[PDB]
Formats: sequence, C-alpha cells, structure tokens
Amino acid sequence: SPVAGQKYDYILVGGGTAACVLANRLSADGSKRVLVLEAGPDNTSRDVKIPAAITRLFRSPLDWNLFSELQEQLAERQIYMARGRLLGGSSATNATLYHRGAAGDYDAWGVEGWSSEDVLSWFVQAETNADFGPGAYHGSGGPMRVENPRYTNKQLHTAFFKAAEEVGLTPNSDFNDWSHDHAGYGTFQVMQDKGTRADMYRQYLKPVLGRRNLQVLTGAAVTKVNIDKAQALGVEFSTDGPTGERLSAELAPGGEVIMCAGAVHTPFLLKHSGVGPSAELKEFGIPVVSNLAGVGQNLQDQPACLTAAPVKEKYDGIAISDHIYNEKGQIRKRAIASYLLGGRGGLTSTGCDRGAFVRTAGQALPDLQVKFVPGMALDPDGVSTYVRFAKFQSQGLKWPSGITMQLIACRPQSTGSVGLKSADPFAPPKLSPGYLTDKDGADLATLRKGIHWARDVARSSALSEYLDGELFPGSGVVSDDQIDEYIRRSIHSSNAITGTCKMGNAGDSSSVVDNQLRVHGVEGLRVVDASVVPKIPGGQTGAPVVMIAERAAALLTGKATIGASAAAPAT
Ligand SMILES: Cc1cc2nc3c(=O)[nH]c(=O)nc-3n(C[C@H](O)[C@H](O)[C@H](O)COP(=O)(O)OP(=O)(O)OC[C@H]3O[C@@H](n4cnc5c(N)ncnc54)[C@H](O)[C@@H]3O)c2cc1C
Ligand SMILES: CCCCCCCCCCCCCCCCCC(=O)O
Ligand SMILES: CCCCCCCCCCCCCCCCCC(=O)O
Repeated sequence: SPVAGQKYDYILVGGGTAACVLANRLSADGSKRVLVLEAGPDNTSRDVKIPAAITRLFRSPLDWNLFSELQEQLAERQIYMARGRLLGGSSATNATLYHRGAAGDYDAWGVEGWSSEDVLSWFVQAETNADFGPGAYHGSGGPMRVENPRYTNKQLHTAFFKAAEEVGLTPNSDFNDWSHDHAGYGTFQVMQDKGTRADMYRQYLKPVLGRRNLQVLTGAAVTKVNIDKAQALGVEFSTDGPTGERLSAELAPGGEVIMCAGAVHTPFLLKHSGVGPSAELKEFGIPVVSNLAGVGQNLQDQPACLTAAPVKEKYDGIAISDHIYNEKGQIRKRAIASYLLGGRGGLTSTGCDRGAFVRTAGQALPDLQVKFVPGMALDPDGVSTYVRFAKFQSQGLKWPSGITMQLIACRPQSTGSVGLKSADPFAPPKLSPGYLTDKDGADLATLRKGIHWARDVARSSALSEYLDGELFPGSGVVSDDQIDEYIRRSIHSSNAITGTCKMGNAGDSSSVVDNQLRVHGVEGLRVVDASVVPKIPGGQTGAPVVMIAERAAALLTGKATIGASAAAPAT
C-alpha cells in the first residue's frame, strides 16, 4: 500500500544502526530510490535521548524482550538478551561506549581486504570527536559524535584509576589508538553530543529524511526476502502485525536487498527466506533456496558477571545513584539542571564512564574488560539491577551508596546459534548464546580471574578508603568452585552479539557472505550489520558496525573497492 507501484534500487531490512548509515549514504547523490523497513516505531522517546534513561529501555516496549533457550550450563536459566526495536535499533538503546578493539582483532579475521590497515580509514571517516582531533586514529567531520563522558564523580572515578595502578595495571590514554597496547585503565569515550545520546538515527538518518528518493516505514515487520540462479526480487512485510496483509516491496532492475536486522534477526529472516542449513528449513517446511550451513552459527556475545561493594557510612551520598535519586527516589534537581544547562552530570552517564582491559593470563590480547560503575548493584545480574533502578523512581526508598565492577569476557572462545522454533515469522527466534561452552573453559576462567582482579582492586588502599565490605558475590563465595557457581547463576549479556552471517574468504566453508558482503547462493542480496563480523573485537560492537556500514556504502556507491590484491601474472 505505501510501496504500491514503486520500484526500489535498495531495500534495507531493518532500520537500526547499520541501516541508518546506509540509508544516508545510498540516498546521498539523489539517483537511487532507497526503502527502509523497521519493525519498531519512530525514534521520539525522551528515554532514548537521556543516557541515564538506558535503565528504562531494558524490558520496555522499545526492546525486543528476547529470552534465550534454557541454558543447561548456566544453572538451567533463560538469559535475557536486550535488543533495540525502533529507528536507530540498538544504537538507540545501548550504553554509548565507543570501542573499536585492537588492530589484532581485525587482522585475526584473516579476511582479504578487511585487515586492520584496511578498516582504520572507515573508522576515521565516520568520526567527529570532541577530545581528539585529526590524527592516525581519529577523524573530524563524520556524522558520529564521540566525546569524553560529561559526568564527573569527584571521589570514585580517580579512586578506581589509583586502585588499578596499585594492582600494577598501566594507564591507556586512548583505547582506540592502535599504536599502544589495548590493555590498561582509562576513560571510555561515549557516542553522545554534549550529554545527549548520539544514536545513528540522530546522526545519520534523521538529518536526510527530507530526501525525496528515501522512504522510511516504521511498524513494518519484514517476514521474508522474496527470492526467484536465486535472485532477490524484494521483501515481504506486514504493517499491521501477525494478522496484517503481506505486502511486497519490489526491486528495480539491478536493485539489491540489504539485510540490516542485526545479528539476531538477520539470520532468522534469511532462514525464513530459504537461506540457511537445509535441515533447519525443512523442519518448518521452508523451501531451500540457498543451502548455507553458517546462517545463524558462530553467535559471539561477551558474557558478564559483577562484584559490588557498599561505601562506608561517612561516604553515604557519593555514588551516581545519589546524584540521580534523592533518599525518596525523586530525580535530583541538580541532575536535571546540570543536564539541561550545559549537558553535564549524572543523567549523561549510562553508568560506566571508565574501566580497563586486562590480560588474566599472558594472552596475545586482553581477554577481560572491566567496567567501573560508581554505583552499587542490588542484583548480581547487572541488567536486572538497571531494570530495578528504573522501577525504583518515586518508591520512597534510598538506594545504598557503593560501587560495582562488571567483568566481561571481551574476546570470548564460546559460540552459540540463532535459529527457528516455529514457521511463524512473527515468533521470537530460537536463541542460544552458548556462554561458557568453549572446550577449555577459557571464558569461565576469564570471568573467575576477573572476580579475583576486581577483588584486588577493591582491596587496594585507594578504593578500600571508600568501601565497607562486599555485597556481591560476597563473603560466602571464595573457592574457585564457589566463584564458578556464582558466575553460572548470575552471568548476563554485555550486549554485543556478532557473527551469525559471518564474512569469510573464498575457501572458508563457514562463510555466509563474501568480502563484498554478498550472501552465498543468492544474487542481489547482502548483509550489512553485526551478523557479518567474523570474530568479535574486544569492547562494545557499535563503532565496528558503523565502520562496516560506512565501507559497505562506499563499495555499493562505487567510491571504494574491497580487496586490492595484484592479479597473479599471466604465464
Ligand atoms: C543494551 C545494549 C547495550 C549496548 N552497549 C553498547 C555500547 O555501550 N557501545 C556500543 O558500541 N555497542 C553497544 N551495544 C551494541 C551495539 O548497540 C550493537 O552491536 C549495534 O547497535 C548493532 O547494530 P545492527 O545494525 O547490527 O543492529 P540493530 O542496531 O540492533 O538494528 C537491527 C534493527 O532491525 C530491526 N528489525 C528486526 N527484525 C525486523 C523485522 N522483521 N522487520 C523489520 N525490522 C526488523 C530491529 O528492530 C532493529 O531496529 C549494546 C547493545 C545493546 C542492546
Ligand atoms: C532513572 C533514570 C534516569 C531518568 C531520566 C529522566 C529525567 C526526567 C527528568 C526531567 C527531564 C527534563 C529534561 C527533558 C529532556 C528530554 C530529553 C532531551 O531533549 O534531551
Ligand atoms: C545509569 C545509572 C544506573 C545506576 C545503577 C547502579 C549500578 C549498577 C551497575 C551494574 C553493573 C553492571 C553494569 C550493567 C550494565 C547494563 C548496561 C550494559 O550492558 O552496558
């Protein structure tokens, strides 16, 4: 009905992080008709704009509310896996931390044309940074906004740095500078513009909505790619939920469908389109279009656990929870005034503004990320405690002052899968994160050694000054066996999720897309989102997705090629 009689050069499945970048770049010269189909609503919520309102976005109508299959290895629990559902996708609901990982993460992909030297200029092209000018590792002029965090905690932020130094960690002045080793303690930069969330709807899509050649439809749930050698024709979707008419957006000749539904929903939709392992498609009577073993395999997510400690009575009031709420759960006037005048103070924080990367055991690259939060978790599940914090408003109760360190296996060895639990394209996917399944027990060992490292930091004189014991995991949890059980019972997502449509070299049989991001076995179909990441980089995955989308757009528009290897000579 909104697509009746129209033909599109590009159809983007999803209106999230990658899709916003692509919609901007592919509509720029005016020559191409671009359609965006997003299942969620428009990006208008105040809870998206204010960073500290991330607490309110978990388990909300702006989230997919996805739960994993029962995980036998995690005390038989379903794990919540947050995912944004609106224009800007997870960039609209994330913690805003700006991380690229290390040069070695991209070299470890081993994919032709996607070395660290190849991807660096695409990170730089996306970027405008308030604290780093143009240089080898930073750009100025690109649509993203990055800045140093605008919340300062007078006592706890430098206490964390001093404690990390007391345990023998060195400072890292810029976690995105590839001329330094990745390990160390330091500030985490944020995807914010003077304390306002700088999501990719705000930075890339919203500014170009006036373009006549760009059509964005919200409340548009894609059901499958229409495929006719298999050739993408366009995409089926409903604007009225499960009961709605199935509409079809049609490609113009030479048009492509670009999958941008993310690492959960892209492999899910491909399987619904007949692209995936033939056994999984036959199970639900889906005709096999491209028998592609890797679709929904290689799910990589960074699992997390935490330690938390209360401050001494004399330091009551020094935590970010005290800067946001008063003793009755009322949002503090100082926080509101600082946010609106100046774009500073506790509402500019998603909780962590600094942390560390750490080698627990002599690895080539850090296996552990540490997020320092100058507030105390009341649950060993950090995501649960954020939901508690949002619900705490106006309850007439005092949130106890303290600190938290979240421990993340940032380069995990475990993998999971995404598949189908039914033939209905409106049903949730069959989601298995696979945390702690790697054969050596490396991910469990990382998080166990993480807890020991967080304990050493909390015991150090610089932080010890403020603290009065330990809440989580607490006094009862000391032996390796007690720590491992705490981790199995409390492990939660740090919200990465990559690799389910993995890019690979010619000859890599686990590949779903080639180095041109083309889906094997289908013409005119590409994936441009976190699905394609071959091996997860250390740190949060949003900046890498924008880099991939920026480079994909340049390839599609003819401004760049990927893979510059000299042809072997004629003999
Ligand atoms: C809670 C949370 C915290 C995070 N913290 C950080 C962090 O601090 N820093 C950072 O860099 N990264 C962070 N990340 C990760 C980062 O946000 C993601 O890796 C990145 O945004 C993914 O981009 P994408 O384009 O692959 O997918 P998304 O941005 O998730 O976009 C996919 C889009 O597809 C839509 N969609 C799904 N199915 C359909 C359908 N059938 N039809 C139509 N549309 C559909 C979704 O609604 C969504 O809008 C976080 C993630 C979350 C969820
Ligand atoms: C508990 C989690 C934090 C909640 C934050 C909500 C703040 C509500 C107080 C009133 C906000 C007034 C300022 C309005 C700003 C709206 C967003 C923006 O335009 O940047
Ligand atoms: C915005 C302020 C919130 C204050 C909450 C109190 C402190 C709790 C810290 C929880 C520790 C782990 C952090 C969980 C982070 C959830 C979001 C994310 O995954 O980045």
